[PDB]
Amino acid sequence: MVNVLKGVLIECDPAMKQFLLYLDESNALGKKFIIQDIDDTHVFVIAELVNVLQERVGELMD
Amino acid sequence: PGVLDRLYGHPATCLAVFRELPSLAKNWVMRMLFLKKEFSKAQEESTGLLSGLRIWHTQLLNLRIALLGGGKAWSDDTSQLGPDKHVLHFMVGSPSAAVSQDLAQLLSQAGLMKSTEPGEPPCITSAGFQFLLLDTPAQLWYFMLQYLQTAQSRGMDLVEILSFLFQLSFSTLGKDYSVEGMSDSLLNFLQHLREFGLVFQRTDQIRLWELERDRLRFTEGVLYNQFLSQVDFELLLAHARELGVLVFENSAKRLMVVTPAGHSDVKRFWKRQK
Amino acid sequence: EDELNLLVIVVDANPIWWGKQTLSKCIDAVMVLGNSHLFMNRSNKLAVIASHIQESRFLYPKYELLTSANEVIVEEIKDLMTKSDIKGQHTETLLAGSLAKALCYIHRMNKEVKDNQEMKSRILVIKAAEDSALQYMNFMNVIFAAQKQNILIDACVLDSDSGLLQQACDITGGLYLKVPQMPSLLQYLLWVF
Repeated sequence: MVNVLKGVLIECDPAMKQFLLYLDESNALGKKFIIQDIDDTHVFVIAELVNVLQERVGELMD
Repeated sequence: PGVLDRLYGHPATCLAVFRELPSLAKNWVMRMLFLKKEFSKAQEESTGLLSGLRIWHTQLLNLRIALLGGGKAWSDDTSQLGPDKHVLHFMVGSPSAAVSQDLAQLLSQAGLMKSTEPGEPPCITSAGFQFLLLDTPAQLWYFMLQYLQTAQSRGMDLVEILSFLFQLSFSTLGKDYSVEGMSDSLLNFLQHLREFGLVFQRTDQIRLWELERDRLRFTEGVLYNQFLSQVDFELLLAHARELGVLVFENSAKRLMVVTPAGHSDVKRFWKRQK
Repeated sequence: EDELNLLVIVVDANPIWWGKQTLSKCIDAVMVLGNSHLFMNRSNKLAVIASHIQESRFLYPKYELLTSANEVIVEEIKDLMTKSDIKGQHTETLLAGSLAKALCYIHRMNKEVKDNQEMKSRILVIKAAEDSALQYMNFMNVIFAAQKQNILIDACVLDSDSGLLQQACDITGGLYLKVPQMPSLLQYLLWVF
């Protein structure tokens, strides 16, 4: 089962903010690169480099 | 009078018994201090002997004058003993003892100037690795050594003392780290150095804990694992992450799991052997 | 330092010291204490008296004098050691006599000082011995004189039971301490009073 590995960052956000990131992912310019996938409602596989952006954008956004 | 040797003897016995491993000696040594002491002490085991050595000079503070001179006489013996002996605990003991002899003003500046012990304090002072505890006794020794010289007219030691200058790099480090304790020790060295030789030398805050919390926000740096060949290899590789305590998440119906970066390598090794 | 201060130390010589086992150390400690006391202020003076079994005697009479004080004390005590009044041959000591001597000295020093300003004095007793009924009138006479004089009599009982001394401190408004651990003598002298 050690078939495949992928370095990624695991984000453990709340059931409120997660969809916000998704929204960040789409309807965005130079984006949609951001989320690898939604593993759980709470957790997402995302970014790497994008994490700095996702966090900052969330901050700036309401 | 006969009682005197007996009573104090019992505490000599107690210190002797739990002499080796820890730091039992300090309290008992003090009691022992009051009641050729140095010559006789020398035979006894080093640790504890040094402890007694340390506190006795401190304890001195007419007949007292006689005592100091007597101590001065065998300052060399302790000094010979100090070197040669030279853990952090031991190291603390050797400088603490040296420091104590220094305040007494019994030690000969010459002799001290050319001795390994002075090199050793700045050596530990230089190295980043030494702990805060070693640092404070090392620092104190230096301060006391300089304190001892109330002249510098005739004090070769106030040359080697200059070895403080070497410390600045160490202070730069220490500063880089948030080690306030170390820095304070440095300042004491500087201030003391200047002192000896000065003549010769020319609500509202509620938003501030919230602004601190704005600098912390979570995610983890991570490996994901997928496309696992059969369930036994998820469960082995998963249980071997869970005992390593670096599972961030798991879902057995996905055959998918997550490890933070610090145990990527123990997983990469277990994936290769079994 | 403005006020001249005389501290008289009465040392109980009794052979009870034998029980102590040691006199030599006791003297060394007392000397250290005196040196500190004299060093604290220019105006401090010290007088030392020995209350022996047979009689009271003056060991010594400023800090500059300390070297003199040390020699005078060592020599004086050695003379005292004599066999008579040996061990508990005589349980008591002549404290009344010692106190009388102390008050006389304090008075004389005071008169000279009277020419000048006021003097403050206190008496310290290092007590090894036991009190006796015969002693009551004489001791109390001296004690009461001190109280009237407003001279505190402090007492450090290394051992034995001198009730009169305990009473003496109470009347005098002085301090009385029965020392547990006699080897801690130096600490008591410095700390206690």
